[PDB]
Amino acid sequence: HPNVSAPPVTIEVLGSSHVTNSINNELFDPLISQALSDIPAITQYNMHVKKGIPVEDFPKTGLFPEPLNKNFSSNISMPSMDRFITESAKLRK
Amino acid sequence: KSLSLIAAHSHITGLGLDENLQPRPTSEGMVGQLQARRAAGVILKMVQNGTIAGRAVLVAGPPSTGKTALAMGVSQSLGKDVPFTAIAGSEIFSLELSKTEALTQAFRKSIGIKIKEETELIEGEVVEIQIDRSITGGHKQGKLTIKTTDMETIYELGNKMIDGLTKEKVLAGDVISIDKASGKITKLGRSFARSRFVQCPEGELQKRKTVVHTVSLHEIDVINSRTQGFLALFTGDTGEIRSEVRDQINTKVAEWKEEGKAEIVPGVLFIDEVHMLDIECFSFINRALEDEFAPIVMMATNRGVSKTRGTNYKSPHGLPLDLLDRSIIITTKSYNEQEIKTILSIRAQEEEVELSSDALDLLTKTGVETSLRYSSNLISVAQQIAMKRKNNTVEVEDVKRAYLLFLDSARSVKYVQENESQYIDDQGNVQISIAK
Amino acid sequence: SLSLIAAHSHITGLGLDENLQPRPTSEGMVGQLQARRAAGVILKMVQNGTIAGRAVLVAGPPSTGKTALAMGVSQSLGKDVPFTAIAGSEIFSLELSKTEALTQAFRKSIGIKIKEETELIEGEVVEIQIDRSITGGHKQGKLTIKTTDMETIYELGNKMIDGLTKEKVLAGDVISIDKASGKITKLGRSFARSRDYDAMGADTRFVQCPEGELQKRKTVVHTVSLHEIDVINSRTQGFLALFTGDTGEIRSEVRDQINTKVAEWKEEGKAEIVPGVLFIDEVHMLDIECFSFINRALEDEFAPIVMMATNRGVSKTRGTNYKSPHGLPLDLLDRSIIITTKSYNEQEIKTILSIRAQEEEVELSSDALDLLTKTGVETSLRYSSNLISVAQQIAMKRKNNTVEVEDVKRAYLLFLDSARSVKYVQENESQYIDDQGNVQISIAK
Amino acid sequence: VTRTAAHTHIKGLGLDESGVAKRVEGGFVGQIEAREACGVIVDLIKAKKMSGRAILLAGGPSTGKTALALAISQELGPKVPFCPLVGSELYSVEVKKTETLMENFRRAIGLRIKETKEVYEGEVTELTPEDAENKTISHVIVGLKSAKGTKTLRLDPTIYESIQREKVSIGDVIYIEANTGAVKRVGRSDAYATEFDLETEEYVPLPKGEVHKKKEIVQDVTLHDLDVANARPQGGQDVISMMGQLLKPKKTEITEKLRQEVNKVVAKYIDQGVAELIPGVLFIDEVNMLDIEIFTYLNKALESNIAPVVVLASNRGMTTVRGTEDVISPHGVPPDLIDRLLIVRTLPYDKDEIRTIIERRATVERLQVESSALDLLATMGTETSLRYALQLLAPCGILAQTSNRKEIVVNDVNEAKLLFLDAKRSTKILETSANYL
Amino acid sequence: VTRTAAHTHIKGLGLDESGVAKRVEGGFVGQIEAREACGVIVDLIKAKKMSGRAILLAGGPSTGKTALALAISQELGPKVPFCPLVGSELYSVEVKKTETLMENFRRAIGLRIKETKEVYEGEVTELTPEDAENPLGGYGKTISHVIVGLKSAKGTKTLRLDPTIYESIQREKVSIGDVIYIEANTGAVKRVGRSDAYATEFDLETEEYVPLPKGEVHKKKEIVQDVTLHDLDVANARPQGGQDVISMMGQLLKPKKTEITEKLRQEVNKVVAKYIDQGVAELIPGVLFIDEVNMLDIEIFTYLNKALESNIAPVVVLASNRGMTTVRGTEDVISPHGVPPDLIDRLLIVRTLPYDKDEIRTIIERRATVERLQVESSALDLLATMGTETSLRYALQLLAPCGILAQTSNRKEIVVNDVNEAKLLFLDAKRSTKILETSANYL
Amino acid sequence: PFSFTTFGKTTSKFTDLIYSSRNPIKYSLPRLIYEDLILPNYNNDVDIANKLKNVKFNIFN
Ligand SMILES: Nc1ncnc2c1ncn2[C@@H]1O[C@H](COP(=O)(O)OP(=O)(O)O)[C@@H](O)[C@H]1O
Ligand SMILES: Nc1ncnc2c1ncn2[C@@H]1O[C@H](COP(=O)(O)OP(=O)(O)O)[C@@H](O)[C@H]1O
Ligand SMILES: Nc1ncnc2c1ncn2[C@@H]1O[C@H](COP(=O)(O)OP(=O)(O)O)[C@@H](O)[C@H]1O
Ligand SMILES: Nc1ncnc2c1ncn2[C@@H]1O[C@H](COP(=O)(O)OP(=O)(O)O)[C@@H](O)[C@H]1O
Repeated sequence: HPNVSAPPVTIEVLGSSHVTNSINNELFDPLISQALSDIPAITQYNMHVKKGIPVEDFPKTGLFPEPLNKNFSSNISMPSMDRFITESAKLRK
Repeated sequence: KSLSLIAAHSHITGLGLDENLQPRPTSEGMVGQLQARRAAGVILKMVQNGTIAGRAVLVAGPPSTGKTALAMGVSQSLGKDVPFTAIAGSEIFSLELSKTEALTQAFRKSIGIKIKEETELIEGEVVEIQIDRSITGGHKQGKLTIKTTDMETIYELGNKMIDGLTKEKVLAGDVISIDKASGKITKLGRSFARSRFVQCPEGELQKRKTVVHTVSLHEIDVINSRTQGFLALFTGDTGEIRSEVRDQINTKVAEWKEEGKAEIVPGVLFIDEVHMLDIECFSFINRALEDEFAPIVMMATNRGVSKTRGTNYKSPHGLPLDLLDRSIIITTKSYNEQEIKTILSIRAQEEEVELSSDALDLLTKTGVETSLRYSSNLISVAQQIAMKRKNNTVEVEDVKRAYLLFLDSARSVKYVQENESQYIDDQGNVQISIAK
Repeated sequence: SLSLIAAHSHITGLGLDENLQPRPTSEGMVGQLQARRAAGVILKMVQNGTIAGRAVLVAGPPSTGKTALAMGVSQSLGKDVPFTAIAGSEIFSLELSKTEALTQAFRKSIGIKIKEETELIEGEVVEIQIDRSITGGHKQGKLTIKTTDMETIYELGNKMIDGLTKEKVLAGDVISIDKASGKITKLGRSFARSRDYDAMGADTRFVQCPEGELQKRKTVVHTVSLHEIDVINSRTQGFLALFTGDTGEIRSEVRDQINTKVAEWKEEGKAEIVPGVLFIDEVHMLDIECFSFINRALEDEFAPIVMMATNRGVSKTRGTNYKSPHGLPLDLLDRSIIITTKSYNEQEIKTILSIRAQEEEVELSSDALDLLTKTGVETSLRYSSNLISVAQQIAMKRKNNTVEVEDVKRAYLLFLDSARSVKYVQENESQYIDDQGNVQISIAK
Repeated sequence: VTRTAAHTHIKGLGLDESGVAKRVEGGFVGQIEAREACGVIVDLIKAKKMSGRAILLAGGPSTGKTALALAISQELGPKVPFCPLVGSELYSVEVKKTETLMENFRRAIGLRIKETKEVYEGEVTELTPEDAENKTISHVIVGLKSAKGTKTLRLDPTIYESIQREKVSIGDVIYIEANTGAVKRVGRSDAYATEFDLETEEYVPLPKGEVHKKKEIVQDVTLHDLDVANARPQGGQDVISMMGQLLKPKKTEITEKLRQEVNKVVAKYIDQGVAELIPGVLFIDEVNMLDIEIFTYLNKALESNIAPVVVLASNRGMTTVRGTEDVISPHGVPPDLIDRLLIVRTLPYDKDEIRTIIERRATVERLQVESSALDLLATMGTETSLRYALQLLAPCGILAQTSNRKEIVVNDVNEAKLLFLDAKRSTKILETSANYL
Repeated sequence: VTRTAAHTHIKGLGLDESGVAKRVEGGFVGQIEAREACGVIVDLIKAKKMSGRAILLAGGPSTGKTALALAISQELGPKVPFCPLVGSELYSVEVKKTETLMENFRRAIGLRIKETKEVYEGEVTELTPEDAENPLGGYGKTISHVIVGLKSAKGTKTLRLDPTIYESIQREKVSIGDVIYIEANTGAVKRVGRSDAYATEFDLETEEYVPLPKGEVHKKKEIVQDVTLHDLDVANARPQGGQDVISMMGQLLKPKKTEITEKLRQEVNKVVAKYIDQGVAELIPGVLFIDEVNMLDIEIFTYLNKALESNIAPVVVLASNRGMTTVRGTEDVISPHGVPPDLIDRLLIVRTLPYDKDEIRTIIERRATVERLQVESSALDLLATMGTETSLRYALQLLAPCGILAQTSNRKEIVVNDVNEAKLLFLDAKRSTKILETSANYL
Repeated sequence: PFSFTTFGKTTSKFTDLIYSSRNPIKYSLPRLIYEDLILPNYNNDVDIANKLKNVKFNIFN
């Protein structure tokens, strides 16, 4: 896992809401954010059946690449109870 | 302050000069080199005047004579918000940038644009926050009671203030700052509530704050290049910025100076070991010094009548004569016993090394026979030897032990030449066997 | 309209007869009768189109007209025939190897002619009435396309409606639809429906409403080079690499598949191979690897006729350490035929100078033409050709229309040739930077 | 207070209406023959007829080749394109050197396009979108208002899409360009500044002028600008992106097909009278740094129909050409290229015009120099070099100013000569000393 | 049992409390003055005060320079960052060599930070999104908020997530009944796995089953983290960890070294100095070791001259076998140890002497005991004579074939016949060169 | 990993969680550069030149 995880460098411009709007539209662009994610299934049922939106006019989703495992999905590692036994040779024996 | 351990030029706080540009014998961590320091003060006044553009100076001399010390003194006496770009000669041989493009970036990192602007800020200590939620949540209302040491007020918040205060969670007792136009809330910290800790700010909320920005021309070149974001200012993958962007930036900067909305701050581009550039970089420097938006270039070299890189002939200082025609040369000289002793005493005083007078005399004799840098390196290891014996003062025997344990250049050369069979020579021959 | 008067703009082709015999002065080409006859033989072989991969080396001293002969061949070749004129220095690149750059230069010089028939309905849209189907399949539409003269109603299918909703066409938009293939375009908005909106959009283009017949028949002849097909089939969206140039070392199997498909499209008759000429100017500036790849690449049936130009004598081949005639190895000269260009006498210099002065609209006097001819015989053709225009500007600064002897003498005094500059440098060698870098900027000692 | 560069004092070639160079005019003194030759060259450029003409300025160092090149640049004017370049700049690590040379060739051919700029500025009073389905909006009625009155506009759904992109509501001062279609939200008006006591809205004033403002502008582009405009491996130059794209675009070898298509489009626009073609100057200082391959491609590219006027500078003599081994050629330029050049010889100076150069540089930098100090500076310029005196002019002024004098005295010149060394004295110190100076 | 290498037998410098060196301790034999100088350097590093101090280990081949560098690294401990390097490793095809040298300079400087993490951990009980009223506007997303219920041990609370945090949730494929772990510092979500409150014998995806997390939801936990300055530089140069689309697409791009600018390094230094001034992090300077420093060319030495003068540069130790050798990348610059005199003036040369017969004998004995081999005294004496005759490394590397030949003949001891057979089977460099000189068809 | 972040942290019916991570490194840009070189303005020409280079002189028009 990496040692340091960092967001991009935030650019601040004092006294301008246009900079904040453009930065929020760039970092959180809804097309790219929707492409790297998925709509919830009950939400898809609500747009398709309840709201009558065809599936061809849905936003494109599910384009994020799959990881190797569930272990490779995130960099956070939980303290394993089975590891705790083998951390001490006295306790393992 | 920032991150600073004790370095080679930490004791130099600038140029020890008077109001008449006369160098004191010992001032601001610099001793000796009176003509070199006066010439550096003249160059510093050329930078501080700001009316002279594209002057190349060459600091030339023997090694360990203070060329980089002179450049550090100029940089320390320059002050803040004046761009000092110090690079080595090998830094511009890049794999993703051409050498002329890297030289252009180094040239334009040393010219700044000074813009002053006003911002309305609300910096205060939060008394309380109330927010009354709706039945469903379509509309949110709230009151923010804030105070300072002088004032105390209540604000009727809108929806966007409520969303920007719930995000970046502000409780009672927090000193915060709000920019009203950009909608940015910065938590300066917890106030003096006993229950980090920052004092309650002074009164007159919603104050005008004047911010003075110095932005280098390279940053505006990266910004105006629409294929380059400003993250390339940190990642470094600017990747050969086109010339037309630089022409638009030059015309915009000239019209900003004419309109009075901005000022131009010239700076210093220092090139340590300038002999390591090749001849095409020297030609590019020869043409690029003629620009109006060009800084003053200090170059340091120690080579004497050396072969110019990229060519097959030899030139003085490793530099061709068309470059030396465009430059005025500052010559640094060697040090005598007293200047070496004063430099060693200053270096010992900086590193909190208490040493005796005869130890200082022995270190001065070593730095006269061998080199100033060898004795200045020997000071710290002699101090470590001194505290190994639980002694707080460096004696003569500590310097003798440090001289015995760590060798200089001439002793290493002599010990290699006496036992040249044990080392690997130019032909790759070595006798690793010790017998027969 | 954009082209200015260049160094070879006066040449409209080889000045030959129907018997391949060169005229003394025709189509801007003067002299070089053996070279022009040989180049006419070369042109016929390209026009025959039945043999492939001949290497022709145009050799001679500089300023004799090797590149002039190549431009004469290219002008006599006519349009829609691939002529690729490249220099030898363009092969050395950074993301393409030398053999790959040579392959792209070879396959850019041979193409295929393809005939297309278009039934174009071009007009402004008045109304699109959509018959909304209950099941949604086969959505019928009524297109009211309209010219200046007359207007019909067209029936529209479901994929037609999907194409007309993929791009945003409304009433008052000028579109043309192909009947045979169903191609869709949007030329923009008509000028009659242009004043209805106070501000135009980002992609809004204003075009004139077409007149005449609503549906027109047209036959379009497309000349597509083999390199174009390689770049198209190399990538998913390969047409951008045809213009940006980042093709990036197209693999071999694409090229064999495209060659076999070109052969079968030829044998079923929907395309015909048009060979052309690849002209490498200054071919001595190539590596020995490039020469070996040229030697093997000339033996393919999809290979153009290669004309190479060299002004070198017995010079060192690049990439090796030995000298060779023309700067070319002996196995390359083995698979080649050499056209030799000779120097010009006084009459040919005078005729070429008069033609170049007539091309630049400069009225030369007879004594000025004689002085320029004497300078051309003494120094060089190109020096007098460059002197003509600056003498014209000198005479125009003197409020004169034609040039005289004094204008040519002033241009000779102001601008130096090679020999005079060599003499001035050799007389004062301390003032210039030597090969060892030494110079004397100081004027006194 | 304006800064002073090395070529600030030169404003032109200093010629009269007959082309004869006045001796001291336009920041020049002496060098009359090369100035007259450069005047003939700029007359040839102003004729706007020739293509691929090449002139080489050959002379010693500190003689005024670059001075004559910038004098040509001021004589032509800012309308004519001028591309200054070094021979070292063609060696790029992203694209090949012939492509860089051809890009700099296309950078020196410009276009003037007359255009209109029409701007609607002010606060939105009404924003009513009319749908008229055939879900999809037909148009939008937008009412802008400034201090001189209000104005109503009908806008297409593309501008409505751009308006809803900017989060424009009722009461926001916005900016609309009628020709481009760009929508920029300036911010909320102060008439709605007291709806809440604290909110993230930026409250800007109402525009004092009219809502609709129209003016005439001229666009000065180059052929290289139009080349790189439609040759992008990753497109999207239209969208405003402060942050960079995820994949860095690299310089690529632009094919001749794009050049011919751009030329066809430009010729079609010129034939309509919209655009005007301005041939310009590509100046290459230190042309001896060019590789022999770049010289060969220069030989090929000087015969193009759209090539500009190329001005080369060199200070070498009988020198080996770069990239070769035994080609001794004048000025480091191979003899095949030299046959296509016109050579302008640049002469050295003597004491009197060196003195006038020194006094002109002193007058431009606003320094008062005494007459005997000027004579000492001229003698030092004849002894060491001219640029040594020209670069020691400003330390003399600083040493005079630190002694509270506005006049440079002889003692200031002696002090500046003592503090700063020329090349010859430093070479003598280098030769006499042993341990690396 | 244990796998051994060339420097396994060395546990440290092996000095007294006064800095003097015992002759045979710490896995070291001889080199008393070199070990004492290395101990003085180790104390200088432990002072944590100086910057850019540089020494040079000079000596012949097989004299123990890398042994002394490993002893310095072992005596400093695992907390002090030690960066071993070869002079050939700085030549990278992705980025310039000076950037690689600066990256290793920042890699040798360490930082120990206490970090407070705000954590929402627990088992997902309900996960219901609230849909947007206009899903196809193109400006928002299909949902507005997501209500998620989490229960820990003795605690239950519900969270209203914005669509970014829910996107981070659903990219971990979080369903009902999953114990999860949301880190509020970055928005990163860890799916711990299925809760053991339900049946755990009916899954097919080899999942782990975890209990409910102890304590309340929304904890604040303190973690001690050891990073380097290069880690911060490469994290800020290539941003990953945020939930914005730039961080997420930069996760998926191919990693590539870039020329990290001085502006980013100065900003990282400012943030680290702010962390120190709040008393939450401490700076641990370390060692950059460059073995075979002769492989560097003149440009890396020139950049080293500038980089050693920085106020953040680590302690740099170098090794070289060369004598009076020309510097790489130059033509006529003859210099000691292949290091130019501009860098030699900034150095402190530590000499290393060759060994005697008895020192070689006890080095062979210690290498035999660390490899679990039994050698007879006569065979040990023959190994010592072979080491003095051919080379020390040839005598050390012949011990394992001797053990193989001993265990082949069902013996635990190494007899003289075994070392004679290993001498016959395997050749040193001198005998191989003598075969090369007396052969025809280029052996 | 060590989170190089500044975010909304509690100093100490539902409680909402909003993504609020920011880099500690802040780049300050003046309003003049953004409003005169990037944004369209009446005295600027970025929209006109952008339409001229991207639409009017596009070779795929
Ligand atoms: N005049 C001086 N005053 C104070 N310190 C000096 C002086 N000259 C040199 N030094 C110190 O000596 C050390 C080596 O000098 P340096 O600047 O490296 O000279 P050079 O760059 O010419 O080799 C530096 O750490 C510098 O601080
Ligand atoms: N036969 C010819 N007829 C007309 N012009 C010629 C002829 N030969 C040469 N020229 C002129 O001489 C100039 C230089 O000739 P060029 O084609 O460059 O010869 P080379 O390629 O051998 O150097 C050209 O600009 C061309 O106009
Ligand atoms: N004839 C002249 N009159 C006035 N100033 C001159 C003249 N010639 C040269 N200079 C000045 O001398 C300086 C150096 O000359 P420059 O053109 O750089 O030499 P080079 O031709 O070697 O490039 C320039 O700043 C220029 O202003
Ligand atoms: N003083 C010593 N005591 C014990 N073993 C040593 C000693 N010096 C060297 N060695 C051994 O000799 C071998 C060669 O040492 P090394 O430092 O790798 O070579 P070099 O000195 O040429 O860099 C190492 O495996 C090491 O274990």
